[PDB]
Amino acid sequence: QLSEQLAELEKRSGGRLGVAVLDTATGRRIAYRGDERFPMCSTFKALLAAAVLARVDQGKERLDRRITYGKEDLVDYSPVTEKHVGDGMTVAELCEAAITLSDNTAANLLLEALGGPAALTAFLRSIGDEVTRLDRWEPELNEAAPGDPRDTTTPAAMAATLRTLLLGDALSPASRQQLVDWLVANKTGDKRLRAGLPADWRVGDKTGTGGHGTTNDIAVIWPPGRAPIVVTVYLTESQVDADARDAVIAEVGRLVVEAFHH
Repeated sequence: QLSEQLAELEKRSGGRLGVAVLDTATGRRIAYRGDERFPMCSTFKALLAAAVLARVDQGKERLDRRITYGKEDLVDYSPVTEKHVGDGMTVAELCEAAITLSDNTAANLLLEALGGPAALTAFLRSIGDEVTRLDRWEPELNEAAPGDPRDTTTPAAMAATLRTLLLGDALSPASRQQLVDWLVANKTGDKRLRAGLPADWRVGDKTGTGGHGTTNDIAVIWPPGRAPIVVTVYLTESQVDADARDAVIAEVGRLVVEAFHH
């Protein structure tokens, strides 16, 4: 039913819509184009922060380590890092900025601390994600060119990977709760999945936005009284405007709510 509603929603979206809903109460998944590749754009920053925290868990990184950088390290969309060229930022502060404000320079500095896009991809391979790949840095990874596999995931693979990292035991309990806290504190998603949820539904999300009419949102959501659900939404090649693409994701939110609580 939800799958058929998503097909109709795609007709209104002006583009190609991919959705996966993973219910951790039952382990059951509902998906629409769930095995098709979509551009991640900034949704990869959730995975980036998880890879940094995995290093912390292994004693190979510290949350309080200070990273210094210069004005020429700055790329566009860097609202937190552009303020701290003088004093630098800690690893924890860069993760917070990358997740909650989608800070691009913060993501590049964290990628540099990992060993780059190829290091993030290998991390994902190590935890059993055979599909997701990061190839480029900020901002070129947002190109979102149709037919280009670079910097892509599938909705089902991303949902499975988020389940493992945020809810399973790939990360330490402190690391997983910290990552969830950053996602719950996200400031960029108010018009997307969040806009489709009732107030008492706890939600952590990470948005992505890029070329070729690409608007994404990935989330973990706790409906009251139950186990959480992981929801990934990818919309690309969409010919409606940015606000309408946001509204498509908010409607996925409403459809999920109605599927799980009637």
